[PDB]
Amino acid sequence: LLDAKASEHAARMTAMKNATDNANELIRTLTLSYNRARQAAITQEITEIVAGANAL
Amino acid sequence: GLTMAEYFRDEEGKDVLLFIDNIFRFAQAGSEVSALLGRMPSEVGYQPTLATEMAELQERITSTRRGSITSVQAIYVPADDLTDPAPATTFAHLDATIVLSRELAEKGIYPAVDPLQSTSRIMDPRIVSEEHYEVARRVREILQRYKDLQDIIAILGMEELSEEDKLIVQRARKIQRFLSQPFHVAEHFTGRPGKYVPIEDTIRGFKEILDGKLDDVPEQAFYMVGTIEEAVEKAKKMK
Amino acid sequence: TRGRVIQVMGPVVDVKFENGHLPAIYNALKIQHKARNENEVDIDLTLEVALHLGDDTVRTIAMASTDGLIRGMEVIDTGAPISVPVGPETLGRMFDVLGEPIDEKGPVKAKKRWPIHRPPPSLSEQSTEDEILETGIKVIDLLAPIPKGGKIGLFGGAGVGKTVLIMELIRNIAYEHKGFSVFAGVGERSREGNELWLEMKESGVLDNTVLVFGQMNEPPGARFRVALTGLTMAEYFRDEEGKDVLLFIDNIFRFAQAGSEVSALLGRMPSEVGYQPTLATEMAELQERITSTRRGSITSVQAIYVPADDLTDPAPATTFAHLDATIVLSRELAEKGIYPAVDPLQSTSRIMDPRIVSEEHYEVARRVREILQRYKDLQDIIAILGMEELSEEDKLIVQRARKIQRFLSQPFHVAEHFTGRPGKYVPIEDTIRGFKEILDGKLDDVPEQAFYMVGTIEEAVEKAKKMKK
Amino acid sequence: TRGRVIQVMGPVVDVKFENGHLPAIYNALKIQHKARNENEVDIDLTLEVALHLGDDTVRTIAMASTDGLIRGMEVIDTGAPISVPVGPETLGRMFDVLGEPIDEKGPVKAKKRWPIHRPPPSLSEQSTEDEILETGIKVIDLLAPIPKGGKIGLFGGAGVGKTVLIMELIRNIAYEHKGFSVFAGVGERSREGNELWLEMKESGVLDNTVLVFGQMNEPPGARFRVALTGLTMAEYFRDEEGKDVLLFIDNIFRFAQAGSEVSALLGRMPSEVGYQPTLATEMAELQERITSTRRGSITSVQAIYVPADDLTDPAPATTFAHLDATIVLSRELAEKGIYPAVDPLQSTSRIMDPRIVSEEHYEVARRVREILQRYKDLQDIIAILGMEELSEEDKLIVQRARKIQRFLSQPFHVAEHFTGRPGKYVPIEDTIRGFKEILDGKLDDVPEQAFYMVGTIEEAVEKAKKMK
Amino acid sequence: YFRDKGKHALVVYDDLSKHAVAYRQISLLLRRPPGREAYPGDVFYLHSRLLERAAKLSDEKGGGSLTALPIIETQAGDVSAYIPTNVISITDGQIYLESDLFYSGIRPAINVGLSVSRVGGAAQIKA
Amino acid sequence: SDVGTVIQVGDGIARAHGLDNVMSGELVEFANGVMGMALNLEENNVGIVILGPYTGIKEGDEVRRTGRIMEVPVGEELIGRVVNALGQPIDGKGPINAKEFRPVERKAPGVVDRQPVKEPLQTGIKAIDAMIPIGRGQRELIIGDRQTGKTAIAIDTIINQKGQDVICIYVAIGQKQSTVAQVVKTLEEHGAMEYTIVVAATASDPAALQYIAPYAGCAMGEYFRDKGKHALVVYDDLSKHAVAYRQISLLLRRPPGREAYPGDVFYLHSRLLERAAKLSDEKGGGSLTALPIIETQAGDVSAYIPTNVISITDGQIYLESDLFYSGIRPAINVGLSVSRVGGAAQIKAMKQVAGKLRLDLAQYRELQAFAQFASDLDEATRAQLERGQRMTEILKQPQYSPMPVEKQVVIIYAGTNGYLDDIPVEKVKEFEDGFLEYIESKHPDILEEIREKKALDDELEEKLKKAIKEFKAT
Amino acid sequence: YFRDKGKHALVVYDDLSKHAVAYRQISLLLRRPPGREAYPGDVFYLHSRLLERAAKLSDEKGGGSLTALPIIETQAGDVSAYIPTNVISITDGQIYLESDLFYSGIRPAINVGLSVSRVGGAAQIKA
Ligand SMILES: Nc1ncnc2c1ncn2[C@@H]1O[C@H](COP(=O)(O)OP(=O)(O)O)[C@@H](O)[C@H]1O
Ligand SMILES: [Mg+2]
Repeated sequence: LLDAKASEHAARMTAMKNATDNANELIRTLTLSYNRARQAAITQEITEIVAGANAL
Repeated sequence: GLTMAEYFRDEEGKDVLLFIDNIFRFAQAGSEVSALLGRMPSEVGYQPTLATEMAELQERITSTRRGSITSVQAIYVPADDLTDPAPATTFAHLDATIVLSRELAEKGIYPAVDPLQSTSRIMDPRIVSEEHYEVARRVREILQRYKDLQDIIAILGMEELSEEDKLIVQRARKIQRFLSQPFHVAEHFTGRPGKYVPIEDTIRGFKEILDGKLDDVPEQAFYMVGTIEEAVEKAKKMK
Repeated sequence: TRGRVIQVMGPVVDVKFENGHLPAIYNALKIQHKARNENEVDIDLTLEVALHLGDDTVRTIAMASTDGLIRGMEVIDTGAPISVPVGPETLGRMFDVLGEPIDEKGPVKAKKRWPIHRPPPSLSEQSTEDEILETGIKVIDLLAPIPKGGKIGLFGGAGVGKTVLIMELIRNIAYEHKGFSVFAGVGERSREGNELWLEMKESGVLDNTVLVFGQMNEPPGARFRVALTGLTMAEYFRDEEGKDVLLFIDNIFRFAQAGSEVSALLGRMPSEVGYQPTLATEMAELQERITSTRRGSITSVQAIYVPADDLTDPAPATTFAHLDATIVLSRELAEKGIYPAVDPLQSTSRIMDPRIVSEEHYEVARRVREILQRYKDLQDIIAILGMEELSEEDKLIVQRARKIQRFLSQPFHVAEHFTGRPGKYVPIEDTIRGFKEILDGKLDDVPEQAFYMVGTIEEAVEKAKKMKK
Repeated sequence: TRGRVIQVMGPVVDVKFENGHLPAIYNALKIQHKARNENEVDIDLTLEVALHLGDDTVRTIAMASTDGLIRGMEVIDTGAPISVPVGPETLGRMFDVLGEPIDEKGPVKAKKRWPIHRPPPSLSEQSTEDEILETGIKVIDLLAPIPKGGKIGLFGGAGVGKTVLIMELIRNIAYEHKGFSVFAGVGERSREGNELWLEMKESGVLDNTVLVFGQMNEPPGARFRVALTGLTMAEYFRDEEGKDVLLFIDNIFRFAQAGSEVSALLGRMPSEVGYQPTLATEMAELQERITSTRRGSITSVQAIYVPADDLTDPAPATTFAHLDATIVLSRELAEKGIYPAVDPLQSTSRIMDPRIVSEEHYEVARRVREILQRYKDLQDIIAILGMEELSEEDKLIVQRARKIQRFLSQPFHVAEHFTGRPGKYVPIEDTIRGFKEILDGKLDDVPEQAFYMVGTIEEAVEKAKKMK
Repeated sequence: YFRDKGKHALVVYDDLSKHAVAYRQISLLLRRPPGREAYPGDVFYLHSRLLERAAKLSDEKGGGSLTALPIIETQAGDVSAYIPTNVISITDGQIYLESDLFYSGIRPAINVGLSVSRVGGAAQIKA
Repeated sequence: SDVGTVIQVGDGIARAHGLDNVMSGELVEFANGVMGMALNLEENNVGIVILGPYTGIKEGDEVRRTGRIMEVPVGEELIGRVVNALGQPIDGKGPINAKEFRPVERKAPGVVDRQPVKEPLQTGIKAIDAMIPIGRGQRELIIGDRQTGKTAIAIDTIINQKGQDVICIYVAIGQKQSTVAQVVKTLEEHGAMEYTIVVAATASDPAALQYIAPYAGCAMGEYFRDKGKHALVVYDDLSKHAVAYRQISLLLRRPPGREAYPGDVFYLHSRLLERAAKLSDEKGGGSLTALPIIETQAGDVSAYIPTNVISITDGQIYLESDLFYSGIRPAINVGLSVSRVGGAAQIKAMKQVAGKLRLDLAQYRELQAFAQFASDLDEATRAQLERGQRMTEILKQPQYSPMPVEKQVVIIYAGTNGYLDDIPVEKVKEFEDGFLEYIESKHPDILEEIREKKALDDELEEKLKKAIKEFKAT
Repeated sequence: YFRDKGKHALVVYDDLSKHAVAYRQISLLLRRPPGREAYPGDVFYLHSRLLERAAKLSDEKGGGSLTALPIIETQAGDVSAYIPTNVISITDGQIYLESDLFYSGIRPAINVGLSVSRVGGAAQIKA
């Protein structure tokens, strides 16, 4: 039982370490896609202001 | 083409099929023209008259007390964005809408129709059988539950998911590829003969997977088969 | 002198003056025309000058509907900006953006009329005697004290409790401070102006208050100038009567959106996320005139709508600069039954320093923010693992945070009809004493339910017994 | 001949001509005016023609501040573009965008001036004999070779050692190659330019170098044309003297940004992310003149600032269309105490193919990239678990990688005021022989610490005996 | 008409988004200067001059009533867009429908944790 | 002719006919008395930017040329005064009789007019002077969220300059008049106004004055540098200055770029900040140092204006909203803040102890997260943790209370050598006040030696004198 | 010329991404209003008018042929960009090359999961 507790706590620790690492790469990749989607949309709105003002 | 299809409905009283491979091109041609005419541009550079021009075409394509026009239309989606003024303006006019996903095409599942965004006016308990309505409901729900889990399966090991979620993943996996079918017009691309499936065998097929009668059959047996009996002999062709 | 209408395009009107002289910028113009024949309609309209164009011509923003206008109609120059009645006669009356009474009670008959566009107080006329304005509201008086002559902002989405919190603050000032208040309904929903007018007419608070509304259905030029009308009426009580007065502005977000619509109508290039290029200049023309001077003081409570939970939008972002204190209202607290629903972890003020408030006040407010944050750092562990796994210290820290979280809740008088709870006012000495007694662990063998909706801490102690515990 | 200022709008100035003919495009104009009364200011200014407008009028971009200009002031047409002195009398000298000397050493007195806008070499004049340029820098010479007549991109944050490496390359060419170098600075901190000038003035490199500056505080017209001034001075050494010369550009990102500001001032409609619509054309006018011919050759090292730390931005993307090689100075290497900081896994070049370089050079570079990647793929087991748990094959690979990682290091000659180390030069044959000797397992006894900052491999063997 | 005579009325606008698009078309063809998301600056006054006409009158006016149920369509869930935020600020409450709940088998598909009505409590019966 | 007539008036921008002989950048005067800049010269009109209240200006009003480029008064007469962006007095202490006027537009010093910075600028802050050194000709940025202490660090720096021959200039851009009044009174309470100049363009002033303010404050700072003296310039917020220029540019109808700011924004701030420098011994050896301040939304350092100024400056001081609310002052992030030009200018005595401080905090800042629990880590990491906590207490300092360099050396020397390793964390602040008063009241020899030698020769006296304090009064 | 005379020809376009940038430059300098990613509205007609001239003629016309191999460059693998998807909508097939697989020692590095042809299977020999 003592060896089972040591291996359980070590297994939960190592598994949750890998899970935390997986969550971070997923957060990094998602954040780059959020930034690209938002940044791509902003430069288009600026382009519409230019075209709209030149059209008068 | 529409003015020629209208004559058979109005003056001859017939039932006709009208096919259009691209109505998006009709919208872009109006966009190219608009700047030179002297008009102010709208969102993403489009013409101020976009919804009016699409309605001048789409309101004529209807069935009346004299005869009927049924129509199949293809709409190109630029840069894969459905929020674009041309595809966006078109959805209001359709009785059925089929959306095709690159994620399905890149995975080899053809025709690549997205099960969660495709819909029709006719999908009501008053217009289709109780068995059809219940099977379609259960298919859309299991695929949505599988879509809600691909993050959890990425962060934690699949051995950490509950028995219910474990079965839901295996059934959703079998269903997404049982939706695939070899077409007669695609024999050059698919390397298979081509198949035609009647509604009775579609409903019977999905019900048999949803009810778990086929849990002991590999996912690979459901890919590129027309009917359920074929999936079972495709499993036999592999010890 | 007299000019003529040249163009009409929605809320925008162009006028030509020719002989004599042209009107100044922000100057008010009048159109008074009687139908010459049955094909015309009678018109009564006021316009504000915005810019000079050449050819003895001026562009203007209409204060009411432009329907029925005709090119060649005569226009008159008043020689000054929009001018509104000022004085004690303005108390207990409802007003339009142009200072005309809305209510059927009759003409106001005031002795003087002040213009809406005047310069703010100078650096010499600024005072630095900071102190605290007691609201009687247990969350504001502890975590985000209000400076006299300072500005306090209430941030949140829809249905969190901003207007009810403003209505309770108006009551409390008329109850014990006996001061004069002004409420500016910038872009007010007509359904809400009726509920504010009825609460104040029946509770008696209306006799000491000024109501300025206009309507959310009026053109953008009216929704933009209305906050200045309430302010110009509040300035007279500070400058000519030497009093300390409170100005309430409900949703400056509507003020920002109305300047944007006017700039777009005049033809200016859109700035960040489509707002006007002049946003920071226009916000400041209103916020600067609100200050404590050597004559008296104007303090202000302001509500701000946070669109789609985004605090980075230009309207909330430009406002933060002029706020001495900040209150953020969380929808998650409102639906859990905790009112006023102020987030204890996002609310702050500049006056929260030992040199401006007592050492006991500063020390208690610090210990409160700390224990709440510690409990926030543990609610994941309390849910996934058994509460029996938490240490003795953390277990007591959780229970004290649990009593403190609800002890921040208070029943309001203006809200008695909804729940039937009588309403309470708590003095600063009892707010500090209450939280200190909970933090010091003196009052531990009392159930959490006793601290929800009670006023002072003695009332919580008797309530424990009323619940037979 | 004689124009008159008609309009003034910041850097933009409009001039009308009469009694003669109009100037050509790219042509320089001069304004020289003396205060007629105590209310006026003396002015000395140069303008460059951008386009013809009609009604005998021309639009121009000013090279210096326009404050004090008055409508109706006389303008002199020089009849040609900006002309700068050329010859060997330009070495060891500091210049402005107009070719005027900055330093108080006197007039240059050169025999000829050369226009700064000139056609590039034709397809019939090019040279397909791709060869290599020995830099003597051990990381550049093996993992990312530089071809004669090519363009190299230098990447790295503020403080990673770019100025240190630039001066080390300029010095090294002046030491054994006995060749000429040219350095151009655009949109740069005037402070950094001063720190580089003193460090070169003390290391004796200045006598073999030319300096040209356009500062971060100069108007957009000057920051736009300065890189062309260094290039026009480097061309005379190729064409009239037949030499092989090296051109350094402080930050071609400020070249790109300065063109974007001039475009926004001229009122042209912008493209994606607000850069100028002409970014690709403007980058080519500078980049195509930098080529090898049957007369001689010009090569260039250009530093790039990556905005927001993302390479997808247009300026980096339009620059990479012209580049032959990339050298990356890494922040993680800098904190580790490695001073050259060049990343062995992110640096690459077009020349690094078996059909351009020798079979032996490609084989060693391949085995080096592979052992360094293999070592990077194993440091987790070595850091999280005890080092005694690794297998024999991985352990020997780790010992070779541990020696190799620091054997790539080299003490620089320009670093004696920082660390006092003598500085080292490593020739190509000893770089190949050195890495081969460790990779083939012939020299594994020597301690790891002996390979850090030593030059050639034999110097590590004596250091191991001398350290005790 | 029904409100002015002491009776009750309900008015539904099937989509205010297509009504805004129809006004954008006329305003751009008439050359009025554009703003946010290409719409005219006048567009808030368009819907507020409409929706403020729905009211419950006083007993002196006859006690009559008119309630409104406007509808808006969002592109790919963007509630932060111009016309949606404009009309969200005018109304006394909003019902939010999710494409996610609808395919998951929660059929009316209402986001009860986001939807709100200010009149809640006062509108309902005691039971 | 010298005179013209107004033909159009908008929000602070006007157009006029005539003005034939006006020059680009000249000051022009309105009949009312307000002033404006002649920016654009066209064939038949002049575009004028108004430097005051525009509502009194109408079409047909007379406008006259002043015959001078936009200049601001400079000299010794400005010290101890509060002025607007045009130099006009706003303190009520009467007129100013400056005899010298310099343009607000000057070219910065050239490559050979400069030299590297070798002498320090003492801020009086124990976290800055030890970990983020500042030279006398450096440009350091103060950056963080609103209400985190950014002006308090700048005011603490000016108050510390009482003994040194540094003239301090404070420029308020778009600030509330109340906060401006609070700053002027704090400077008078501490006597800083005997060597300080305050320049103001408040939130109600026109956007044109908020644009001119930093250039006018820089021109006053340059007069001391041109005469061989030292000067310090503070710009209260470059974020509001960028917003003010964005307004004038959009109202002049210029096309926007990234985040709606014009492309010309980078040049607006590089042109300003490149003028602060230490001159060469041939030019006179004078100096001008700049402390710009920037506000970040929600801690986002990656935004356009923040990264634009990070590329111009020589280092940054990063402030955290979380530390400010966690009871910490000045709330500086020492693991991210650094100075590139510093360290070369720092005194020898601070270098002998700063090296230890940086190595100890590096170790603590890494393990502190993992060792969040009370005592699970081993003694080898516990020793690091307690040292880090105690050094963090030594880094704390109250508002408007600068500590002199000699006292900073002895307190930092006390922490980095382990003499505080047995003192409870709650008593470190009381120990610091008591130990410094003990050393100053009866051991002034140690402080006078550090002041004249600027290095530690023999420390033996300080070790023995400190042991005597520890045994007699904790 | 070869196709019109019954001979077979082949044409390569080294990069259509640069051809598009050149047309964007000429169109913006003529002051034509931009659309997506600042490219002109005419940009589809530009490439479709060029690529539809590649064909196999009938036996009455001579049986001649003209094959085309245009090339395009993706920023960071963004195959979904405007000009890339625009040309994919005109051609008879796509060959996609991975920068990721190329550094893993793989050549030609073609991503078969995305690469496909519309004429495929029919042109290939029976074996
Ligand atoms: N103190 C309170 N006690 C009970 N209910 C409240 C209280 N404050 C607010 N509410 C409820 O929530 C609503 C708040 O609406 P409102 O004041 O308009 O919120 P907001 O302006 O923040 O959007 C009230 O109409 C009422 O139904
Ligand atoms: Mg609300």
